[PDB]
Order: sequence, then structure tokens, then C-alpha cells
Amino acid sequence: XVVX
Amino acid sequence: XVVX
Amino acid sequence: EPPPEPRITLKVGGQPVTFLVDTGAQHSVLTQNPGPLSDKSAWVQGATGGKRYRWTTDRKVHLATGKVTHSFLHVPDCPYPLLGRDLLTKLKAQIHFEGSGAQVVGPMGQPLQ
Amino acid sequence: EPPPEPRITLKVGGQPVTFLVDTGAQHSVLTQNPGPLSDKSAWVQGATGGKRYRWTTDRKVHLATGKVTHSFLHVPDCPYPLLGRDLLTKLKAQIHFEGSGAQVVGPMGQPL
Repeated sequence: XVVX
Repeated sequence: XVVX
Repeated sequence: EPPPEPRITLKVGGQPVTFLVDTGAQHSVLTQNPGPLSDKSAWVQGATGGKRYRWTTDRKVHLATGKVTHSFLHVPDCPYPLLGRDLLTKLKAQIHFEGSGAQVVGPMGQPLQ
Repeated sequence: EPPPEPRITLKVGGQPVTFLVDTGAQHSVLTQNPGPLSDKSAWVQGATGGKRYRWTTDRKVHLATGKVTHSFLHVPDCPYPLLGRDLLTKLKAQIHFEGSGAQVVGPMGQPL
């Protein structure tokens, strides 16, 4: 998995 | 996240 | 469920949540019963695509290193709640791969579960 | 740009790959020009949805204690190669969060  |  | 190891149960807003410890997650995630939601959102890129999700309002989180306030991404598409690098940094956690499993340890060497 | 910490560089098929060390990944992932693919695929569920991706054929992977043969998922939608619980078990790795970053060490605390 989770990245912004 | 990663799941099968 | 429960999630695979490494996993940890934390009190979050007064309720136990069992998280998959996920060093690949930039921010931590709740999947079901997230409590009140903010109207603030974020674009989340996963391994297979991306989508917009909302942040929860603030929760008290009882870490072994002391309770803090934290907001979680509410990701109902995600298979498990995720404890990401945002909270792992606060916990100063160690994650040890041993046998076919994995154990989380605190900064004072105390085993966490 | 490297992936964020914790990260590790391993030789795969003879050349280094810098992985995001990902305890949330069930199996390890390559993302770009992965080499020969198997005819086999897996259904992969990520944080936001799922679909199928192909398995690579076997690769020589140089770990700390010596070479292993291992197959990877080829996931071109993933922003970084991922070193998942499959290879973390084989490495008997430890991951330490210290200061604002994170380091990966061997079963007795040696770097990799």
C-alpha cells in the first residue's frame, strides 16, 4: 503493498 | 499486501 | 482469519484488532467495523491496482511502547487489517523469521502477539 | 529511486534486484522484464482488488547461505519488486525498525  |  | 504470521493484536478504539504486520504498507489499514469515518480520502496504490479510500477519525492505539492516537485507512477490499510502517516505526518493532513462522518482538526484546 | 526501507538487494538470475522487503506478501514479486514465464498463473489479491498474474520459470537466487531456486510472480501493476514471506523464511531474516527507517539482517544479525 500500500503506497499513498 | 499480496495474497495467493 | 486470523491473518498469517507475522501478526499482532492491538487494542484500537477500545476493541482488539488482529493485524497482519505488513512492512510493505506505508499506512495502516482497518477492513471491517472501522468506526466513524472522516470525509478525507487518499488514493491507495496496491500491488494490483489502485483506488480511493477514506481515513477513519482518530483512534487510540495501545502499542507496547505506549498509547498514541492514529488514523487508519478504511479499505474494505483488503483481505486483512494491516499494521504498516507508520505504526511499526512507533513500536520500534523487530520481526523475526524462524521455523515456518514469524514473531514480532518489541524494542525491549519482549515477544508481542 | 530505490523502494522504501526495509529493502534488500539480491542477485536473481545473475543480476541484482532491489526489493521492498514485504512481510505482507505471501510470495515474492518481480515487476519488469522478468525473463522466461511459465504457462502457470496465480490469482493475486492485493489491497485494492485481485486478478491473475503469471509465474516466472525457476530462477537462481543468491541468498546469504547460498543459492536457491525460486519462482516469482510477475506483477507489472506493482510499483516495486517485493521480497515476501517465502524468501524471508529461507533467509531466516530479521527486520528491525530503528530511528525513522528499517534494516534487514540475517538469523544472527548479519547484514544481507
